[PDB]
Formats: sequence, structure tokens, C-alpha cells
Amino acid sequence: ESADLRALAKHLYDSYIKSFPLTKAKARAILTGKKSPFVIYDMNSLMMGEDKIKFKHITKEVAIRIFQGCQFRSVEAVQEITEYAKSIPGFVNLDLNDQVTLLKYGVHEIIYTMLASLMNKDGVLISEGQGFMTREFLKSLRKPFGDFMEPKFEFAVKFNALELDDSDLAIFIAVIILSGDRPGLLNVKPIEDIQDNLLQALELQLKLNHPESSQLFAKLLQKMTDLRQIVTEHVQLLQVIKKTETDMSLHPLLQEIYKD
Amino acid sequence: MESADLRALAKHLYDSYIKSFPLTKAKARAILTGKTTDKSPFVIYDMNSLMMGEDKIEVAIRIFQGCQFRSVEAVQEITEYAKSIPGFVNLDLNDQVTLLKYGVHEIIYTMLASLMNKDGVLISEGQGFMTREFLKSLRKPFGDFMEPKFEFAVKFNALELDDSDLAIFIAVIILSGDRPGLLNVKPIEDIQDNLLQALELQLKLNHPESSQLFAKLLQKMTDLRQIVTEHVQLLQVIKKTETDMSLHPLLQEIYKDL
Ligand SMILES: O=C(O)c1ccc(-c2nn(C(=O)c3c(Cl)cccc3C(F)(F)F)c3ccc(Cl)cc23)c(CNc2ccccc2)c1
Repeated sequence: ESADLRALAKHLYDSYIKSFPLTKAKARAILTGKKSPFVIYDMNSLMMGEDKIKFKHITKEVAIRIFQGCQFRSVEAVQEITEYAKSIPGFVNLDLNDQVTLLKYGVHEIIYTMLASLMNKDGVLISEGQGFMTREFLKSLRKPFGDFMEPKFEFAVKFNALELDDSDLAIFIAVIILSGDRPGLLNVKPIEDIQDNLLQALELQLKLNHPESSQLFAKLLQKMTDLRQIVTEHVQLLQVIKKTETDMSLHPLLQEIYKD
Repeated sequence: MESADLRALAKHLYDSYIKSFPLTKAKARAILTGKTTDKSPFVIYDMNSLMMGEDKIEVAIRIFQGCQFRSVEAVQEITEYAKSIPGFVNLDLNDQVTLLKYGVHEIIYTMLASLMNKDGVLISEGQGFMTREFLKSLRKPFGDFMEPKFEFAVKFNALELDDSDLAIFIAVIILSGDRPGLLNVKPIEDIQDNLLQALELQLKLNHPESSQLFAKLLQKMTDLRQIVTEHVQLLQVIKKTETDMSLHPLLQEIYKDL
């Protein structure tokens, strides 16, 4: 069934390109200077970026504005991921509650995984690659906002040293979604059955796409440990931001859209 | 590596695991499932039978200090095992220490699962058996100390690993190049690369019907990392509430800065 695993890999890659506008291939071409993006490195260039990079989220404090900007984009990504999951063979046949449970607990790990595609050591692409926020500008943010963003850079630097491309990541993402260990799942067996195929598919993909990179399969799986740990730490930052930043108050309809 | 070389590394590690850990999973299962009239444990399920166990083999504190002493013993055995992992003792000293500092706990809960079923845990080299319910009913935060380890053990034991498997898995845990503060990640990763290859072949040969067991076993490393985190936070809570309590220097040092 080797031919079958190559086929599943091809299916997921095609769906991945369609579901996610800014591919890792495209983002790397932009970061490496290969139509140049707008750069945000201080407060003034941010003010000129809102009226130039036309962020879809301007509705008075700067660090809050950035954090909520990250929140809005993440809510957009949850919809893109939801559309991608539907293409995973077997996903839409699962019990409806279980699909909702797999997406509820998986989007956070997928977002961080995919955010690494947009980062280098020096910053992160934004607005489908038209803007660029420097690591230094993010690390220097006041309050606990400065420490929210630096962990994602540290993880992305380690993670990106694996040198995965989009065809690799498309299967990795599918594998995260089909985690049979999410709390409250009603029928674990078909989820773990699908994950086995995706796991076979990822293993073959990495041997063929990285024949020199020994044990790349194992090493990528160990990155799920790091992902789970950073999602957990991130949650505890939200609780602190909710309970300390009353300036982080929103319009009730807005609070409601962004509560997840 | 060549298959014959990986089999040789697997055999070396199994051999050293038998030498370093006196109570193997094989022995613990023979005691837990029994039929054996020579290996039968005394069962501790309440306060009185605990008192009768003292004459055969605050209450919640005594138990906690019991786990602490056994934990130090486990660290000693794990440290003796690590020394046998080819390449380990040639590494920079600080990294040897760093690998053990972050590795021993994940290995302790791994091997603790061998001593557990759904109903309790072997103790005192298999001569006793403390029920899960009795531990869950301990007062203050102590009742919540041991139950996460049970939840992991039930799932982990469903993998049906034996000792030859665990020996290689334990080795892979120690040689993690992602531990905070490592100075020379490359030589650690080259060793883990060999150990990961050895584990792959071993699980394929010993569990050929167990699809993707290699992948499933590695994902269990996620669950280990989370239970270590919870344990540490409980220790900080007990430290600030029981000032009469005290820790072993080996344990003291493992918990400083995660
Ligand atoms: O394109 C994406 O998929 C994408 C996804 C996440 C982020 C981003 N999210 N984020 C969070 O805190 C966060 C995460 Cl990880 C997960 C869930 C909720 C949150 C929440 F709610 F808190 F925001 C960051 C913290 C630090 C950094 Cl450097 C980036 C992030 C970004 C960065 N911005 C962006 C804006 C426009 C266009 C492209 C990019 C992009």
C-alpha cells in the first residue's frame, strides 16, 4: 500500500495549499529576499502600517492593539483549519461531537505549528505577508505582552531547524487533528484508526522527502511534546490577561466573537 | 546503522536494565496477576491494614515520605543505568547532569506504570500493594498526588511493552537534546538517533502486529512531560504548607528550576 500512502500525502498537500493562503514556500521566499513587505519595528511604523497594511481589525493602547490583532487573525485561521480538516479522509464521517472536540483542542497546536512558517529569528510575517513585525519590537512590548510573543519565536527557531516543507506539514497538521487523546471524545477507535494512516503517510513522506535526515519522523513526533507544553503555558497567560487588563475590554459582540 | 548492530545495542541495554533495576515489569506482572503462592503481596487499603503492614513488610505524610525515599532509590538506579548508555559518560559533565536532572522523573513515572494496575501499585520491592482508592482518599492535597500517575499507567500499560522495550525507551528519554541548558546538543542527538533506530527495529520485531507502536510510544512522551509538571507544582504547594517536611539533597537538586 505504498502507492496508497503517497496518494493520501498528495491529497492532503493539495487541500493544504487551497485552505491556507500563505504557504511556507511563499513565506520563505519573502523572508529571504527572493514586492518587498512593509516592516513594523517601532511605534511610528505601526501607526503608518495601519493606514497602509490596512489591517482588517482596527476598530488606544499599542500593546493591546497588537495582541487583539493576533486574536482576530487566529479566529480567521480556525475557520481555515476547519475547512482543511474536512478534507482528511474519514474526518467528516466521525460523530459530530467528536469532530467539534478534535477541532476545539487541536487548533491551538496547529496555529503555533503554522506560525513557525511565518517566522525567522528576526520577526514574523503578517497580513498574508505584506507586513513584518520584528522580534525586537515584539520582545520589548510592555506588561506581560512582551513575554507572550517571545516563546513562539524560541519554539519556531527550534522547530524550523527541522526544515519541513508544506507537503510535510500538511500531513503533520492532519496528525495533530486526529489525536485520540482529547478529553470528552465519544468514539476513540475511528480517530486512532485514521491517525495510523496519517502516521504511516507522514513516515513515508519524510523518508522520501528527507532521505538524509535520519529519524526525522521520530524527531517531529517529539515536537508534539513541545507544542502541548507551549499551548498550556499560553492558556495560563490568557487567564492573567483576562484578570489584569480591564483596558482589554471589548464591545460585547466583539468579546463574543473572540471568546475562542 | 546495520540491523545486526541495532540488535546488539538493544541487547546491551536490556542486559544493563536487568542489572540496574531489581524489580522488572516481568516480575511485577507475575506478582500482580499471581496464582503464585510464594509471590503474593500484602494489601493496604485502609489505616489499620497499613499499621499491620508495618509489622509484616500523620498517615498521609508517612506515605509521602515513603514515596520520597523510594524516589531517591529510583534516581540512584536510573543514574546507574544511564552510565551504561554508549556515549553517555563521554559527554560533557554539565550535560550529563542536565540530562539526568530533567530525565529521571519522566523515567520514574514510566517505570512506576510497570508496578500499577487499575486497582493499585506494588510497593517495597513487590511485597506490598497499596490500593488506588486508599491513596485517592488521603487528606489535604495528598489524595491528588498519586491519581494522575494511575491515569497515565492505565493508558501506558495498554501498549503492552515489556522490559526489552522499556530499556530502549528509557534510554531515549535520557538522551533528549531539547533539555534546557544543554551545551552540546549535537552529540546528544547523534546518540538519541542511534537509540531511536534501535527502538524502531525492536518494536517492529517484538510487536509486529502492533501497528505504529513506535509512533504511539513516542507520543506518550507528551503525557510524561505533563505529569512531571503537575507533580512539581504540588511539591511547591506542600513546601509552603508543611514547613516541618524536608527533602533529600538528590531530590532537592532535581527540582531546582523546573
Ligand atoms: O497566520 C496565522 O495563522 C497566525 C496565527 C497566529 C498568530 C499569532 N497568534 N498569537 C497568539 O497569541 C495566539 C495564538 Cl499563537 C494562537 C491562538 C490565539 C492567539 C491569540 F488569541 F492570543 F492571539 C501570536 C503570538 C505571537 C506571535 Cl509572533 C504571533 C501570534 C499570527 C501572527 N499575526 C498575524 C496577523 C495577521 C496576519 C498574519 C499573522 C498569525
